[PDB]
Amino acid sequence: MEVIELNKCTSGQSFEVILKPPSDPSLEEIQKKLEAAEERRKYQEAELLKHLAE
Amino acid sequence: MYTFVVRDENSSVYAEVSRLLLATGQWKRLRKDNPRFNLMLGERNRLPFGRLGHEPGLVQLVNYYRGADKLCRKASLVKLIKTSPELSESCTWFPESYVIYPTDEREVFLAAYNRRREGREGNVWIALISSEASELLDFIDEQGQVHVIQKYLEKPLLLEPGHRKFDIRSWVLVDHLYNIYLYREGVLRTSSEPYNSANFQDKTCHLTNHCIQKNYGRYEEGNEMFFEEFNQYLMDALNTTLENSILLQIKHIIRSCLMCIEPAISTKHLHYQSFQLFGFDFMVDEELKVWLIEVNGAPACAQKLYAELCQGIVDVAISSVFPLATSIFIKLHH
Amino acid sequence: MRECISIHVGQAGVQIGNACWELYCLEHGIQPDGQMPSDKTIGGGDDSFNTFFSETGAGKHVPRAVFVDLEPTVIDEVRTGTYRQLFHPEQLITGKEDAANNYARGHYTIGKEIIDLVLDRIRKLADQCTGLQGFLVFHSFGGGTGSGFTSLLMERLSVDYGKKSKLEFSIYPAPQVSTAVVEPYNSILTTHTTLEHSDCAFMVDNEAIYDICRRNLDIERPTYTNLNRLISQIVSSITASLRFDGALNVDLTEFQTNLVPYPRIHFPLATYAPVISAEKAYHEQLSVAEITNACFEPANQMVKCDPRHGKYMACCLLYRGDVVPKDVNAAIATIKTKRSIQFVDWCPTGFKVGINYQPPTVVPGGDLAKVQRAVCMLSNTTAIAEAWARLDHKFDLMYAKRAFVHWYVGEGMEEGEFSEAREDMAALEKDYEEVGV
Amino acid sequence: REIVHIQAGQCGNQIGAKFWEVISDEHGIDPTGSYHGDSDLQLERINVYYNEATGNKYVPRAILVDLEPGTMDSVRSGPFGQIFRPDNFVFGQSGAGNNWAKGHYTEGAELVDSVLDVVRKESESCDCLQGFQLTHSLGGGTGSGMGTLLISKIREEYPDRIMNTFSVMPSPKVSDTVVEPYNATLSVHQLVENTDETYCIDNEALYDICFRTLKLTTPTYGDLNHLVSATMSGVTTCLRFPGQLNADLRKLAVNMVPFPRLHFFMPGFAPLTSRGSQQYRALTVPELTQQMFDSKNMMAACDPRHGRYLTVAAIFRGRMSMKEVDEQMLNVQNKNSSYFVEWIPNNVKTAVCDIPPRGLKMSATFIGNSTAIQELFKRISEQFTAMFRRKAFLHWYTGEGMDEMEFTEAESNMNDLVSEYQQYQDA
Ligand SMILES: Nc1nc2c(ncn2[C@@H]2O[C@H](COP(=O)(O)OP(=O)(O)OP(=O)(O)O)[C@@H](O)[C@H]2O)c(=O)[nH]1
Ligand SMILES: Nc1ncnc2c1ncn2[C@@H]1O[C@H](COP(=O)(O)OP(=O)(O)CP(=O)(O)O)[C@@H](O)[C@H]1O
Ligand SMILES: Nc1nc2c(ncn2[C@@H]2O[C@H](COP(=O)(O)OP(=O)(O)O)[C@@H](O)[C@H]2O)c(=O)[nH]1
Ligand SMILES: COc1ccc(C=C2c3ccccc3C(=O)c3ccccc32)cc1O
Ligand SMILES: [Ca+2]
Ligand SMILES: [Mg+2]
Ligand SMILES: [Mg+2]
Repeated sequence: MEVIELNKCTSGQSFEVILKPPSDPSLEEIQKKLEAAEERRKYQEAELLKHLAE
Repeated sequence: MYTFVVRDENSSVYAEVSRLLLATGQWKRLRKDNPRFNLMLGERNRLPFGRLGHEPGLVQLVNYYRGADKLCRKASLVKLIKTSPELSESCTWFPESYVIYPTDEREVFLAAYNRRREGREGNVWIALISSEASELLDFIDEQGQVHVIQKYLEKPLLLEPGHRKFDIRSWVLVDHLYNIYLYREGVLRTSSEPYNSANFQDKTCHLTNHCIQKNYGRYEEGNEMFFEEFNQYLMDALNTTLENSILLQIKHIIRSCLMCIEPAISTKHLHYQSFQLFGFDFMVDEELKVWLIEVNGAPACAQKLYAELCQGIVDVAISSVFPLATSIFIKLHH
Repeated sequence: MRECISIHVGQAGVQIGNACWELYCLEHGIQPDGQMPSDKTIGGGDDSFNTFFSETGAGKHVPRAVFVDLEPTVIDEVRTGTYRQLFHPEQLITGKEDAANNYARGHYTIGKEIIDLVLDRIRKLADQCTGLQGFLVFHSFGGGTGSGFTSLLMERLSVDYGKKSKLEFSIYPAPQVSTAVVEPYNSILTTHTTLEHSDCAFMVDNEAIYDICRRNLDIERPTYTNLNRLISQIVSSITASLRFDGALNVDLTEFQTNLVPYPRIHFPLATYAPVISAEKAYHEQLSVAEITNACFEPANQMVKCDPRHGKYMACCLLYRGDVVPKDVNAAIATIKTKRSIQFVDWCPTGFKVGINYQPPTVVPGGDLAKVQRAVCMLSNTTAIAEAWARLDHKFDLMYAKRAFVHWYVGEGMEEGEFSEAREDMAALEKDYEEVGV
Repeated sequence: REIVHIQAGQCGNQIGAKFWEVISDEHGIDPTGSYHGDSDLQLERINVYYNEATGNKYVPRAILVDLEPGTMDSVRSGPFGQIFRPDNFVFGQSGAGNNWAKGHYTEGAELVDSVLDVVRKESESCDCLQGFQLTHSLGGGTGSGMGTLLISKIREEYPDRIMNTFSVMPSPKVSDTVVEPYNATLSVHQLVENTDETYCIDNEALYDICFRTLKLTTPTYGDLNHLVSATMSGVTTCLRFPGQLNADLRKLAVNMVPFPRLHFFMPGFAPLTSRGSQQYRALTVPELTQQMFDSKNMMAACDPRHGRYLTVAAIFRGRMSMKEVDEQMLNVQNKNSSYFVEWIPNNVKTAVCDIPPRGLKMSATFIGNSTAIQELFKRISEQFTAMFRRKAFLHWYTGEGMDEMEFTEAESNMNDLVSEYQQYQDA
C-alpha cells in the first residue's frame, strides 16, 4: 500500500513498500591453533617411525 | 517394487495399511531410519518434512500434510476460523468460541457472556461444562495448558428410544492432488444414558466419547450406530433422509475447512508430496442443524470399517502415485 | 566510490568466479583483453563499475579478484583461458597437492603453508583501494579447500580487516553432483568456524540448481558449466547494485542492514525467475506479476524448502529489465492475498525493491534465453533451516560410528572439534526455531 | 601426480607385465615406447604412470623385483618387455622357495636396499609423487615376504605417500605349495598396517569364474590373468583418463575407507569374457549394472549378500547414456538398500569414461568395501590353523630365524580384522 523512499536515476529506480507495520580470535590464538595441530601431526609421525624402528 | 517405512507404531489405521501393502507383494517395508523410501507413514510429532523430497531417483510421499495441525488443534481451529475471511466471525456452523490463556481474548468472552445473562437465554459453555463463567476460568488456570471456551449446544437432537445424545464422525481423505474424498460410511458415537438438561455435573450423557461410555451396548453394538440405521430412523421418525437433513451440511463444512487452508499446505508443486486422513466430529441440534466440533489429524477407525477404509486409502492415495502391475468415496468437487 | 574484492577458493569457487566475471565483462562491455571503450576516463575513475574493476594507464580494466586453489589444475585453465589477459599472475595462486576432500587437511596442514602468501596477495589489492568495503568469498561446503582453507582465510581477514564486511557465496552439497562422501563433515566444520566471521552468506544448493537446469532448460545431465552460468546470473543480480547506479544495497553494509537483523541468522534465501531455454523455439514473454509470483514457488529457489512454514525477517526484490514500480506494487498486492507470507512480529511486513532498466545479459552460446524482465528475491526466512536439518542429520549418521574421522585426526585436528561444530549447529537450528514458530 | 609402480615375485611380475601391456594399448603406447593414437584423451593424464623422455618417448614408472631372474627374463623377452627401463630390473639369484621368511628376513633383506635405490631415483623425478602401487601374491615368498618388507621400508621413507596394492590371495583350487596359508596370513598382518588400499584378488574367485562362467575346463594362470589385467585397467581408469573426479589416490582412500584397517576392497568386472573369444553383442546399461553387482562377477570369492557395503565405487566405460547409468545405479541401491549401511549416506558413487577397454564397446568395473570380505580372511585363517595346530611345515620358517610366537601374533591380528568387519555388519 504505502510506497516510500522512491529514488530514481537513469539506470533505474528503487523504493520500499510496506503492507503492514510490526507488532573474534586474535592472530596469536590462530597461530596457536595451527601450531598445536602441527605438533599432534609430528607426534603421530614420531610414533610411527618409532614403531617402524622396533 | 516400491518401498515404505513405518514411524508410528500406535497407528491402528496404518498398521492395517502397512499390512495391506506387504500383502500385494509389490511393497517392501524398510527400517525406520532408511532414507531410500517411496512412502512414509510418519510419526505424529516432529515429523521431519524437511528431509523429504531430497532423495535423487525417488518419488517420495508422506501420509501427513505439513501445517494441517492448524486445523486439527482446538486453539488453532478457533483462531483459523476467526481470522480467515473464508470462514469469518459470522460462521454459522461453528459454535461461538474464544481463546483463553491461564494466568488472549478473555475480556472479549465476558462481553458475550453478559448478553446471554442480560438476555435470559441459554448460557452454558464448555472447556468441563458450566453455566458460570467464574467456575470455568478457575478451572483453566488450575490445569496449566491453554484451553478453549465454547458455547454448549443446550438443545441437541435426541435419538428415540432413549432420549440420547450423539455426535457424528466422518472420515475424509485428501490425496496429493488435493482431491477431497468423503468416506461414504460414517458412525454415530452415541450415549446410552438419557440426556439430562438440568445436571451438567454428570458428564456421562453430555460427553459421547467411546471410552467414557465404556448402559454400554444396550441399543446398538458398542454405542455405535452406522448410517443405514440412522438414515432409517430419520425417515421413520422425522420424514427425511441423512443426505438431505445433515450430509449436505457435513459436506459443506468439510469442503470449506479444507479449501481455506489449501494454499498453506498444498504440495502441488513441492519436491515431496502429501496425503492425509482426517476425522471430522459433527454435532446435530434438534432443528437438524449441523455444528462442527473439531478435526482429528490422527483419527482411528471403526472396527467394521477398518478393512474397507484402509483398502480405500491404498487405492486413491498411494497406488495413485505408485501404481501396481464402484468407489467408497464421495468426491467433494471444488 | 568504495571498492570490493572478490575471493574465489577451491574448484567450485574458481569455476563459479570465472562464470561471474565473464558475465560482468559482458554487462559492462569489457573485452577479454580488459579494454572498455565506453570508459572515457582513461587510467582511472570512481564510477560504480570501478567497485569491481581497477584500471591501468594502458586502459586495461582488471578484476579486483584473487583466485586460490591448493591444486593447479583448475586455475591453470584460467591462466590459459579466454580471459587470461584479464587477470595478472599475482591474482592466480596455486598449490601443489589439494586437501583431498578433507577439511582438516585444507585448514590445518596445507592451509598453514600458504595462508601468509594469500593474505599478501590480497593486501596488494587492498593497497590499490581508496576505501575498501570488504570481501565477497566464493567457495564450496564440500571441498577440502573450499571448506578448510576458506574458514582459515575468513578468520585472518577479520584480524587484518576488522572493520571490513565479508559476504559469502557458498555451494551447499548435493549427492547428484557430490565428489565426496564426507562433504557433510566439511560443511558443518566450515560453517561453525566461519559463522562469527561472515556478515551475510548466500547458499546455493546444487540440488536446486541441478533440477532447475533439468526442468526449465531441458538439460538431461547438467554440467558444472550449466550450473555455473545459471549461478552467475543469480550472483550478478545480487551484486548489480554494487556495480551500477542506484540507491538500494549500494554497499556491503546495507546487505546486513536490509537482510540480516540477527547476526547468526545471516543466510538469506534466493529465488530467481524466469529461467528459459535458449533453444526453446516459441516462448511467450512473462509479465511482472508472473515473475514476481514465481519468487514464491519452491521450484525456483536456490534451496529447496517451504517458506510457508516459516517466518520472514526481511525481503528484497531485485528486478532487471522492463519494470516499473506501479506494476510491482500491483503484483505484490495480488500475491499477498493468494500466498502465505508470515513476517516475524518485530519486523514490518514489506518489500525493498530495486530496479535496473538493463535486462539480464546472457552469455552467447549459453543455455539461457534473453528475457525482457527478470527478478531475484532475497528473503531471510527461517525455512532455509531445513537445509541445516538435512545436513546435520547426515552428519549424525556418520559421526555416531566415527566413520572417516581418522582422516581428520591424522591431519592434526582434534575429535572434539567435530562435537563442538555440531553443537554450534544444534544451537543454530534452535535459533531458527525460536524465530520461526 | 605421479605414481610409482612396483611388481614383486613371479605372480607380481606376470600380472604386472600384463597390466602395462593392456593400458599401454589404451594409451596408444607401443612396445617401442612411441605414441600412435588418435585422441588427446589418451595423453592428458599419461604422466601418472609414464615418464616422458626426449623425442616424446614414454617409459613406465615401473620397478620389477624378484629373488630369481626366471620370470623377469620372460618379461624382458615378452611382448612389451623392451618398454621397461632396464635399470629398473632388480633381481637376485637364490630365490625364496615360496617362503615368507626368506623374502622378508634373509634372502630379501639382502636385496631390498638395491630396490629402494631405484624407487628413490624414480621418486626424485616426480613433480609431485602421490603414492605407490604394488602387484604381488601373498602365497609365495618373494611377492609376499619381500613385497611387504618393501612396503614397510617405503612407509619409513615416504610416510606421507599413499600405498596401494593388488594382492593375489592363495587358494587350494589353484595352489603351488601347502604353506600358502602361512605366507598369506603373515602378509595380511603387514597389509593391514602399511597399506591405504588393497585390492583383494582371489585366485579361488578367478578360477571359479573361468570354470563356472567362462566354461574353461582347465584354466591356466594366463586365463586367470586375463581377468586381473581387465580388472586392473578398470580400477585405474579414473587415474589414467580425463573425467569428473581428478585422478588421485588419496581422494579414493578418504572416500572408500571409513576406518583405517578396513581397506580391503572387492573388485568386480562386467562383462566377463575369456581370451580370444570376441563378443559381438554389447551389453545394455541395466545388464552392466546387474552383472557388476553379481557375486559371479566378483574377483574376491565372497558372497556380498552375507555382508553389507560400507562404500562402493563404480566406473562405467564406453559411449552410453550417463542418465541411464544414474537411474540403474540408483535402482540397485533403492532395490537392495539393506545390503548398504545406513550410517554412511550416499556411499555409492559412479564415474563414466568415454574410452572403452579393448575388445568391448562398453564395460563396468566394481570396487566394493564390503564386510563380506571377512569370508576371505576366515577361509585363510581356517587353512592356517589346520596346519599350525600341529606346527606342520614350520621348520621351513624357524630355519630362517622365525619363532612360533610371530605366527601366533599374525593369526591373532587377522582374527581381529575379521571381528572388526563383523562389528559393522550388525551395526
Ligand atoms: N555449482 C558448482 N559446484 C561445484 C563445482 N565444482 C565443484 N563443486 C562442488 O564442490 C564440492 C566439492 O568441493 P570442490 O570445490 O570440488 O573441492 P575443493 O574446494 O577444490 O577442495 P579439494 O579439492 O578437496 O582440495 C562438490 O559437492 C561439488 O558438487 C562447480 O563448478 N559448480
Ligand atoms: N460445544 C459443545 N456443545 C455440545 N457438545 C459438545 C460441545 N463440545 C464438545 N461436545 C461434546 O464433546 C464431546 C467430547 O470432546 P471433543 O469433541 O473435544 O473430543 P476429543 O475427546 O477432544 C475429540 P475425539 O476423541 O473425537 O478425537 C464431543 O464429542 C461431544 O460429546
Ligand atoms: N593369478 C596368478 N597367480 C599366481 C601366478 N603365479 C603364481 N601365482 C600364485 O601366487 C602364489 C605363489 O607365489 P609366487 O608369485 O609364485 O611366489 P614368488 O615368486 O616367490 O613371489 C600361489 O598362491 C599362486 O597361486 C600367476 O601367474 N597368476
Ligand atoms: C563411496 O564414495 C566415493 C567413493 C569413491 C570416490 C572417488 C573415486 C576415485 C577418486 C579418484 C580417482 C579414482 C577414483 C575412481 O576410480 C572412482 C570410480 C567411481 C566412483 C568414484 C571413484 C568418491 C566417492 O564419493
Ligand atoms: Ca575509468
Ligand atoms: Mg579441488
Ligand atoms: Mg611360483
